[PDB]
Amino acid sequence: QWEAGMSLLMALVVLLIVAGNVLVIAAIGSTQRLQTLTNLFITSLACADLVVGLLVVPFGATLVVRGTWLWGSFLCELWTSLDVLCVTASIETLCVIAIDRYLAITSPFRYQSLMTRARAKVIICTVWAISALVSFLPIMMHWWRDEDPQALKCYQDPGCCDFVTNRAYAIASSIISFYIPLLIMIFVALRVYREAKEQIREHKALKTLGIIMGVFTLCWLPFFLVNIVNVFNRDLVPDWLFVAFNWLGYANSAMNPIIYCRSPDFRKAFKRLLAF
Amino acid sequence: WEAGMSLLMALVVLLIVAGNVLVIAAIGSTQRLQTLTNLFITSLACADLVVGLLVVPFGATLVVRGTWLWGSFLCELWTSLDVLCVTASIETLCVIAIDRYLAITSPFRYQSLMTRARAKVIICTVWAISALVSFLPIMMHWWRDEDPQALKCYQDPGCCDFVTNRAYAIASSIISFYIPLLIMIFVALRVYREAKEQIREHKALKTLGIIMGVFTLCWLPFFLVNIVNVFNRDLVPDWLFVAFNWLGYANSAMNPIIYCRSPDFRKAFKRLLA
Ligand SMILES: CC(C)(C)NC[C@H](O)COc1cccc2c1CC(C#N)=N2
Ligand SMILES: CC(C)(C)NC[C@H](O)COc1cccc2c1CC(C#N)=N2
Ligand SMILES: CCCCCCCCS[C@@H]1O[C@H](CO)[C@@H](O)[C@H](O)[C@H]1O
Ligand SMILES: CCCCCCCCS[C@@H]1O[C@H](CO)[C@@H](O)[C@H](O)[C@H]1O
Ligand SMILES: CCCCCCCCS[C@@H]1O[C@H](CO)[C@@H](O)[C@H](O)[C@H]1O
Ligand SMILES: CCCCCCCCS[C@@H]1O[C@H](CO)[C@@H](O)[C@H](O)[C@H]1O
Ligand SMILES: CCCCCCCCS[C@@H]1O[C@H](CO)[C@@H](O)[C@H](O)[C@H]1O
Ligand SMILES: CCCCCCCCCC
Ligand code: NA
Ligand code: NA
Repeated sequence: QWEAGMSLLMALVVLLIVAGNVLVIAAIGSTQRLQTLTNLFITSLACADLVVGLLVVPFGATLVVRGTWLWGSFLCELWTSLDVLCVTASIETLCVIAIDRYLAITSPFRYQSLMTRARAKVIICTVWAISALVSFLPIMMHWWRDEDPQALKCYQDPGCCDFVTNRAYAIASSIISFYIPLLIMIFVALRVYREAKEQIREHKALKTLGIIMGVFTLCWLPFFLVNIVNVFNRDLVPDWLFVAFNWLGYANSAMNPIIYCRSPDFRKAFKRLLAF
Repeated sequence: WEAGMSLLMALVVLLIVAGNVLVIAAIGSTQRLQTLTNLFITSLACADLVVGLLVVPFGATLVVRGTWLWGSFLCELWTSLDVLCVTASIETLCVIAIDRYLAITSPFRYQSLMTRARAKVIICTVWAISALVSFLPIMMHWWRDEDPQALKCYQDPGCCDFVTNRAYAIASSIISFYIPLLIMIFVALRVYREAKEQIREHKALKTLGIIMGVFTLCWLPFFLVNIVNVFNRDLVPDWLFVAFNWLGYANSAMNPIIYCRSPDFRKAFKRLLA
């Protein structure tokens, strides 16, 4: 009945993630004072955290509690597709956020005229399409599959939902969905910092964004590191820690609304909807 | 430059096809030219073979007759292949840089991991990724714009203009060209710093460098005016687009020339030519 306490903490995180990110989306929707361009990209980020609290983690919980997949081969693949799309769309969006800031800070005039809200939406949409293209389709086209006896065994057990991939796909996709967008964000972000210094409230906002980014990297990097190591030497790091780290990635989805508590704005808008 | 340019243009199809067919055959004869690096060179020559046999010949009928003569589907397949090949090339050049850099700083781990079977896997992974970001948005019509101008071009089968929306135009460019480019350069610069700090291998590295420089010089213009049409669609004249685009095609004819720098290819080109 260890199953019962697990369904309690699990149910609890789903609550954090879902409540916190609905609060964000609603606060920004409420105040137009809170409606800036930056916050448009933040909403995009919130939505990807929502999908996780609503779809990814719920089914993911059953998998960890029962050590087996109850939902069938098709939903297994679908679930996996969704999981990957959400992490790709996050880091891709954090990228945009950084580059957006770096442009506003260096080219303030050429920035205001070119950058409206209709375009940020067009940009958000393009990140989700790019994210769908590089991480949803391939999984749904079955390119991730291995040829190994053990792999084929898994693909035929509706109870097995191990993301057992071929090594080509393991490298290509971690680089393409995570590493590249990560490097880019790290670089562009560093630059924004130097610029902000060569300029010394706006900074508190810039710092919050850096924190959002830094926590993202800490929460997900262990998993993508372990991912590559595995490609080289399959039995050098224990399956359970593989799972531990992926859950650290999932938990990130609840840290954002928490971090936004640094703001007076977000602090006075968080308490208007919770009724105080 | 006008007599010169004119001759080159009357010779490109021949120059690209015969020259790349020739690179392929040389690498496949002289087992002394059979090395990991040269397998990537071969992938690079197939990208070029395809440009020489499918892309350029049909593009020639278009620029000359002034109209698309083959139907709207062949038009969208054509644009597809054209996008594929640029994408596969610059990705393959990326892999060639990373491969060399790694063969030069971790040579043991390099000799132990990198094999021919492995390299082939890497080639196909690259071609796969390339069809993904080039064929697939075309088959889902993600490239299409809403403008009546664009719309009349979609009805005219005799019109094969690649009129795309701004979202697509920027994204497909960042993804097919600029990112792979930025990586290839940062990596090639690292490899230069290593080959330097380290002093016939440097002659083979200098050719790889020339291949990567000429590729950049040949395509960067076309992608620059491509970002410019995004800002203002009237700010740059069609003729300048055609020229820059053909500058890039002509790139498919340069490589075999450049390899004549090596004595092995030269030797082997001459054997092959009776
Ligand atoms: C239960 C599973 C394993 C589905 N969790 C997936 C993880 O949340 C997201 O992991 C990934 C995200 C993007 C790209 C990826 C990736 C894993 C691999 C691999 N090879 N490539
Ligand atoms: C005649 C046409 C116009 C068909 N030539 C296409 C060009 O050779 C290939 O250009 C491209 C290569 C890769 C990615 C690209 C791209 C053009 C765009 C755009 N937007 N995205
Ligand atoms: C982010 C998307 C990454 C996609 C990577 C796809 C990799 C396929 S590898 C390789 O392809 C060959 C066919 O071309 C098959 O014959 C081999 O059996 C297979 O192992
Ligand atoms: C996306 C990139 C985000 C970059 C964020 C930079 C935030 C800088 S806060 C600033 O830092 C100074 C030291 O540099 C301190 O002395 C100040 O007291 C403090 O207010
Ligand atoms: C590997 C194929 C690359 C094709 C590039 C051009 C795609 C044009 S859209 C494509 O046109 C077909 C014919 O109309 C339809 O049958 C398909 O459903 C549709 O998606
Ligand atoms: C690597 C290339 C990425 C391109 C990403 C997708 C396009 C974002 S804009 C949008 O996409 C539609 C639906 O597909 C078109 O029908 C519309 O007219 C167009 O305005
Ligand atoms: C990515 C593969 C190509 C990286 C760049 C390779 C070519 C330059 S190496 C460089 O060439 C010089 C002459 O120009 C020599 O004098 C130096 O000793 C040597 O170190
Ligand atoms: C604009 C955000 C950058 C995401 C690029 C995706 C990487 C694919 C290139 C190989
Ligand atoms: Na299964
Ligand atoms: Na047409």
